[PDB]
Amino acid sequence: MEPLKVEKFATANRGNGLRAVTPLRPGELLFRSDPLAYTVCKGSRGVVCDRCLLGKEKLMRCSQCRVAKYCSAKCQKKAWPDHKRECKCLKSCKPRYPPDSVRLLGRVVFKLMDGAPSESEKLYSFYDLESNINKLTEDRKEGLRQLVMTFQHFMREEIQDASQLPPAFDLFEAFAKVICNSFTICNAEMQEVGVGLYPSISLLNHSCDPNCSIVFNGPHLLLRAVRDIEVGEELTICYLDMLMTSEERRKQLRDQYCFECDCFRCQTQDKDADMLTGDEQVWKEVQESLKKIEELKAHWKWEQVLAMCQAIISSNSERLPDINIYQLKVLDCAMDACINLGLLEEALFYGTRTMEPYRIFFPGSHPVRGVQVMKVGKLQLHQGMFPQAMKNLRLAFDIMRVTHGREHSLIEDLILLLEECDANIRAS
Amino acid sequence: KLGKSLG
Ligand SMILES: Nc1ncnc2c1ncn2[C@@H]1O[C@H](CSCC[C@H](N)C(=O)O)[C@@H](O)[C@H]1O
Ligand SMILES: [Zn+2]
Ligand SMILES: [Zn+2]
Ligand SMILES: [Zn+2]
Repeated sequence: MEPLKVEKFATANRGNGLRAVTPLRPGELLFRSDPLAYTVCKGSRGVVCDRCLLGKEKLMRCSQCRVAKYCSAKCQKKAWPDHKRECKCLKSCKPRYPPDSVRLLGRVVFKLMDGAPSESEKLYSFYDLESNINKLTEDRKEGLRQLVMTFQHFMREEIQDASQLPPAFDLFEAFAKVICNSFTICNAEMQEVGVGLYPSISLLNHSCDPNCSIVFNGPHLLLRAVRDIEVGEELTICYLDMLMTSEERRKQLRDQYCFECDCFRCQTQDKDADMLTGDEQVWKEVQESLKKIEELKAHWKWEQVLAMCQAIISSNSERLPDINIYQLKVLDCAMDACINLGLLEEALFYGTRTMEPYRIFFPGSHPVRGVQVMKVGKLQLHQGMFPQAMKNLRLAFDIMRVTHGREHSLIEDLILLLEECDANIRAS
Repeated sequence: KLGKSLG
């Protein structure tokens, strides 16, 4: 039904890339892709369905390994192909659990042996993926070697030798490819729930100011334009969190992707000054604490996250502004924690404080901001603060119709809320 | 963190 509006091409210096073959407007869906392979990530193991990656109140463990959990038999049956070979591996590893990259690659090798050409590889295959093999530092090669051994041990029940996989496949190279090509999979409210490989989507080079963005529906990846784009214009996404200083961005791009970004934001340290508002002596502590805090959120430990956040927020109220990114991230965690713990009034407290900083650091239309605004607007609505909510709901609608698309369930809710809210306002 | 971020 739908014309393909993107194509692979060779760039001057970034290797291959993806570009528009037709003019594109904001919100326009460019690509829908299934994973070559994917898995729930460590922190969400028993929290979301192994298959559809949805959070369901109550999940059924696979009777054999008791590691994989599903929201229904339909999901358990749909997953058995992808699960067959790991089930034994997982059961035996117990009480151990392998790194995600190991479990992920474990699913990949079997997909590689399909005869049904992968829909996820229509533009680019696993074997085309960049490994950056010649640019890896010795520290990295070492860690990769370890992953290789861990794989050999983890898969030993199913694979004993190289001849049981395709001749072109190489473990060391596979892991290198995995580090720089895997996508973290997020639910609709941009919470991290998994990781996957989407080889065709892997063509997109990075920019700290991208013209496209990505949102998932379960393991399905949707790529959209968030900006007007011209024929022949390279399509880009941002590989990184938006709340990072030019220097943090440089380091992670170096360490994980073996390149330095020359985008205009990196040239000019764009917003670095705002991000670091406050005294380094103070906000350094906050940056440190964030390590533990975010590891806790990855494991959905909301009580624990709230406590750490409260101590930090309380203690800094007199000397550190909310626009400082480390402090901002602590507020964002605090809010999410309160929302999950039914502390709604208090969520509104922390949430309102992220609003202006988010508008600044998440320019334009970004799914992360769209969802933030949506949450605050809903919290407002809940507290009866109608004209405030209405303003925010309207704004979330405007952002998310572009980042999530009109057919999205979250847009459905928004419209209903805008209506209930607009009613109470013109009844006031 | 394994895998590209989304924001
Ligand atoms: N903005 C950028 N500048 C230079 N290289 C980039 C870049 N964004 C991505 N890359 C390169 O692309 C890799 C990510 S995979 C992106 C597609 C890749 N260029 C390819 O031909 O398969 C990175 O490891 C880096 O080598
Ligand atoms: Zn399911
Ligand atoms: Zn099992
Ligand atoms: Zn940049």
